[PDB]
Amino acid sequence: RINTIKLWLKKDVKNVWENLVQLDFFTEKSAVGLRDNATAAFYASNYQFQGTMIPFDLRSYQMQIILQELRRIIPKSNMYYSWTQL
Amino acid sequence: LKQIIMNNLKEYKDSTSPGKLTLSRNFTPTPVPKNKKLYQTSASSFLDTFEGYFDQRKIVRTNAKSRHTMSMAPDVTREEFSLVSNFFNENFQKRPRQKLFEIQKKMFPQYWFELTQGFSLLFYGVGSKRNFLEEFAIDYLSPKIAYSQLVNSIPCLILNGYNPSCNYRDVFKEITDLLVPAELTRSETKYWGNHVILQIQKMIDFYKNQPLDIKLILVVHNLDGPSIRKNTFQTMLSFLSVIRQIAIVASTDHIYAPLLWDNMKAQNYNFVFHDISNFEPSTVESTFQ
Amino acid sequence: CLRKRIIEEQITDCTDDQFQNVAANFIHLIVQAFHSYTGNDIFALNDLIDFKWPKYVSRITKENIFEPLALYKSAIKLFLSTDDNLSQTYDLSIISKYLLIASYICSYLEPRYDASIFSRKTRIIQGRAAYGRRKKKEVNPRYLQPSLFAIERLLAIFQAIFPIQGKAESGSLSALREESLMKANIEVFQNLSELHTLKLIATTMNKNIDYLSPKVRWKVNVPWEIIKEISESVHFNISDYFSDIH
Amino acid sequence: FADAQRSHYTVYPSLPQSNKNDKHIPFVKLLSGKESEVNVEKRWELYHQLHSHFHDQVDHIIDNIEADLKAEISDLLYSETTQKRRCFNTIFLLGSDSTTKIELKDESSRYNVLIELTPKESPNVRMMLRRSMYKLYSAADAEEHNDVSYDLSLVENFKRLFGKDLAMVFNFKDVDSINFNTLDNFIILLKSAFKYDHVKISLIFNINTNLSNIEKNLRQSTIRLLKRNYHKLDVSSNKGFKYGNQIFQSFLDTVDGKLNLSDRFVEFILSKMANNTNHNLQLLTKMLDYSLMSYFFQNAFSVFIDPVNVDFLNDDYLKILSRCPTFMFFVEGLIKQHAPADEILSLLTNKNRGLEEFFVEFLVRENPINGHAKFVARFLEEELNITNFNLIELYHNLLIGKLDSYLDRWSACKEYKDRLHFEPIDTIFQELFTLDNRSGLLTQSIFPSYKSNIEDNLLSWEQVLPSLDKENYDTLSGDLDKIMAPVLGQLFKLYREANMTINIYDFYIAFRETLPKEEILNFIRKDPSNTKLLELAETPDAFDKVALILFMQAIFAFENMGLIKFQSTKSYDLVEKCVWRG
Amino acid sequence: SLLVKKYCKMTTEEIIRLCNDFELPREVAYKIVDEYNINASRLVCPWQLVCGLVLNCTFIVFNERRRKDPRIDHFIVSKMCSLMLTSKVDDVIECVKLVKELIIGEKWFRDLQIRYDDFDGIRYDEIIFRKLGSMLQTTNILVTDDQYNIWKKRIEMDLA
Repeated sequence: RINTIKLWLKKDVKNVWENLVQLDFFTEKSAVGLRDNATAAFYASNYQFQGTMIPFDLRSYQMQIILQELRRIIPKSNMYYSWTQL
Repeated sequence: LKQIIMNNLKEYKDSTSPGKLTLSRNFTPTPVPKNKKLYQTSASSFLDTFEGYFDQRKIVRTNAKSRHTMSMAPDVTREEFSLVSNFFNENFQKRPRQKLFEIQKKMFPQYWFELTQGFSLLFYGVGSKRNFLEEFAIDYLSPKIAYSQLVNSIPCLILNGYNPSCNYRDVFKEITDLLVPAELTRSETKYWGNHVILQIQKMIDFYKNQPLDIKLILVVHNLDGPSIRKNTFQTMLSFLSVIRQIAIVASTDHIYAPLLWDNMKAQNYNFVFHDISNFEPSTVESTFQ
Repeated sequence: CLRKRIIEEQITDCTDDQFQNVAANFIHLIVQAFHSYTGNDIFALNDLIDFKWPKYVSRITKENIFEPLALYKSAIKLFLSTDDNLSQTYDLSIISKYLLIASYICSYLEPRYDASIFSRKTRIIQGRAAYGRRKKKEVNPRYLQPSLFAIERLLAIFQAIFPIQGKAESGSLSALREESLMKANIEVFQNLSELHTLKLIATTMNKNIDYLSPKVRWKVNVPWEIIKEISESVHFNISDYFSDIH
Repeated sequence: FADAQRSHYTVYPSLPQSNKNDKHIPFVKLLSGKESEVNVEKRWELYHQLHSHFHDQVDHIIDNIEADLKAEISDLLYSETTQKRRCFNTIFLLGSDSTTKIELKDESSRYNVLIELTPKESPNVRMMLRRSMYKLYSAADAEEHNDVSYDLSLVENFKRLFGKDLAMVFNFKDVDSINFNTLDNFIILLKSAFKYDHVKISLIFNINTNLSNIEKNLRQSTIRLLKRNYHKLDVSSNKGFKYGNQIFQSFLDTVDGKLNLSDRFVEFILSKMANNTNHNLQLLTKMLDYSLMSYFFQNAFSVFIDPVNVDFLNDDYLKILSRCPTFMFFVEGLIKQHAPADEILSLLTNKNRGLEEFFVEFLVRENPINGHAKFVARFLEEELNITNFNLIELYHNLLIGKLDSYLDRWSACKEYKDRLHFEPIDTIFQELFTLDNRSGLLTQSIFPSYKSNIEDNLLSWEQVLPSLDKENYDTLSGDLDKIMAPVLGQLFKLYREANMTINIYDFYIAFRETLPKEEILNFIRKDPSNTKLLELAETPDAFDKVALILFMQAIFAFENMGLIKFQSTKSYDLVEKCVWRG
Repeated sequence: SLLVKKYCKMTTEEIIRLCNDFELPREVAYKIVDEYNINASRLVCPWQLVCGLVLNCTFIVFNERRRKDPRIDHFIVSKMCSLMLTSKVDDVIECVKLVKELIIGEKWFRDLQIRYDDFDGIRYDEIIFRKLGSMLQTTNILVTDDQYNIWKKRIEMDLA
């Protein structure tokens, strides 16, 4: 459309992706978070997950907030406001 | 003759005239066939190659689907089916089968010589591979080794892998019954560590310096059978065959059997790939499937 | 390291105030550089400081303390690139390197859009080939979770892409029986079986795994970079197969 | 029960009385009995002696390299001085086949117990934690002579229980085949015991693929601290040829001056050397032992390498050795060199005394090629001071004549490459004392093309069918085998020529149209045994039904061979193929 | 050349002549003609199939003289390279191996194989032991006794 702007490589996004997922903004598609009782918690540690075994960057994720919610939440004066509407 | 023979070929290359080479001495030339009538002028390109695979693997039409079934043909009790199968198996290729079986005999000295150095043995190929080893082992190995060791004949057990109930703990129980090794202390079975593997690890060290002789042989049939092809049993036999006192003769039938083993397993298991094909019917193996 | 450098440089012009000032401005630079990376955390910053402090100290000098902007320009490299991990990448065999190359292709390429580029024979009997990909794809399946496949596909494609061996001579009998093309030996089977325990080829995760089954599907667990590192090192090229679709 | 119905059952073998035969060894009288049983005994004893002699160096070297790696690991595992005191020594065995055992130095004022974990006993975190605690307690208790639970409190409570500090060493046996989230949880749990100022630990990953391959598979949270203090080792059985060259040279020396190798064998071994890096020496020794086994099985001249048996130089051996083609070349070269023919009549078979005298004269020779290779290796190690170099490759280059061209790769011995160039030319009697795989047996019994060789027979079925013509009448199938192909080959041909999907009824009839009717009915007539089969065959469609019988049993057999993945469950009316020829 | 040409036509006597330039029997020529008239509908160039057929007939029937004289191989290949007017020969090699692949499983081919005992140029009773995994297999680096007996005469008269 046009002080400059810098994009950050895959290595740089690698570290911060886990910071995102550990702050309760994303999840896994067929996720089940915390089992209530002892037997379920026990079977949790016996049988592992597809997300566990498949690599880092191709497991199916999920979203917490939606575009228009974020659009009405954020301060609209940001330079990224024009990019908060599908 | 490297320097001269090439000169001989070069000089003799230019000599012979192409015209006068008479390939056959007493031949009569081919005439013209009389009649035109007998010469009646009545799927994919590649058959054995990856392009053959590509050509045969493509799309077909649904209305070109001949939805025909075997019930469009006689269906009769299996008793006479087996009767005729066995009749053919006993009268259709009996003489050639016997002759080739006799031809395949003179390699017993080679088999025994290889077994002497402690090499586990292989048997792959087509057809039943049971009516070969059962007569090889009993009728060659035990008496010859018993006489050469100098006593009683070396005893042996048989392992029918094709059994869907073929487990390994009973096999290890029989190993303990026959070889009678020593048990394990309480300071080595580490937090429910499997007994058989640790016992065998102790046994290999116990036999590491015993007299280099033979005490027993165990045979296997259809190593890739349903309940026998499991990783536990395979690991047991692969850690087993480091014993000099015993060795295994192995039969195999599946095409992709060779991928079932690991490089470490091959290193410790040391088959020698002998090929023996017979085109046999395997009538008695038609009892489980 | 402070006392180390103070006498490695051998400069008798210093004071605790200036030591603290130089450390303070270096930390100002660290935070101004990597705040976007982490933000308001301390643990990672401390770890990174412990890792990258010595390199910066190895560069500070008299002129660099009198004028720290040039000192920062001389140590800007770690700020611009953390590079905090560790020419070559492998000491393996050749088929291990070259077969893992094929699998990445056999799960990111359509089974039907490959016959055009993966064929070299001269046709003999009547038959037509396909038109390939008439329509370009705009998703670049690099971004997609890979597909499944049977092993005979891998056999065929590896046979096609295998480097040249079995040198011939064009003699009266040289190529008459040589059959200069690798076949299904045992070593490939064994080195492939090794890969599963190396957990680079991934199969349907299963306790009581069975490598032998008609119904088993296979896959791989490697990003694009793992496969790329092999290409130039072994002087093989497959980037052109992927660089044209999107 | 019938014999083979059960599983893992046992049967005892019986014995005859005895044979009172000293010939109870596999070796056989070659030359149609023109050998001597005493010579057979000599071959047996000499083979065993030389086999044990070479096995002496086999054991010496396998223990030597193991001790070398033990010394190196101990050197790089101890006294590595940290300064932060809050990090543990991590080690990387880049590509080690992870099954060797390592030692543990005492260093009094410290109790040390190793830790070993396998994928089987690492399903979750607590289980392997209990394994490690049980190991440590049961190891450190008896060494000095109440019970404490299994937890991480015990390690930090070691001082106030036994009085001695402790240092741990950890060995993840198969680092690659374990669950990585469990691994991360375990390492996070173990980094919680660095706040007592009285303990040290160290971790070792016995890697098999690479560091960059998996250092990003696991979360970087664990990897950040692992960049602090590490170590890297190039690990393999064939490290720098430092011992493969030694094995080759020892094998040259043990049978030096008696045998040599061609370019084909040497290149074959060079190629198969690099096909499995971790295990490389075991297989070459295995196949060398096989080669010597075959050689001493087939060469009647094995008894003529020990000088003692020279007295038994027999006329039959003279006859067979006279047919040597290089000896023929020598005879003809002398014929052309000298018009007179006095020496050839003096020495040739016409008087065998001169022939045997010549035999011994050219037997005592050194075969200078082997010694040239030996002192060429000596030259390399003394002037070039190189260990990263195969000797088998140099053997191959010398055999080719490109030895100068291959040492040109280094180009430091150029001032002496001309003098060190051994002009490679054939020797006399080269055919009976040498080894190479022109026979085509090593690839047939070591590295077979499995399904290629299978399908060759499946398709030809004449490389194994007895091609006989006279004894037809006695055999029931005398008139049938000549005219009918067996079921399997024809089924395989139709199966391959068919498309990807193959139906059952139309496919069966297409196969069935390749059968004769009256001839197969005559084959059935020949056997009056089965009255049921007589009554079955008395009807015309009996031919169709027996064709169906053979079709069914054959396809059933094919199914368990891995050829077909029986498709369309609940219908069983069409199939698909998976195995291709070539 | 004779294979670049597309959609050529043939008759009985044309290929009978091409097969009769070797002086081969008439049964083989008739079998080739039957093969042609049965499977000449999906063709691109009949020269390839007929050339391959006749070459693999020559190799199977003439194994004895080829064995006793390894010179024949080159002469025959040169003759069949000049008769079809070509200087390159790898195409001829293909014309041989492809037809071998195609014609590999027919009963009359089986009869010819058992008759003229080539089986890849080596005898059945030797190849079985060659491939079965034995060391008694007779690789004839040495030479037969009659060879030496008849060679002795050459130097018997060396005085002249």
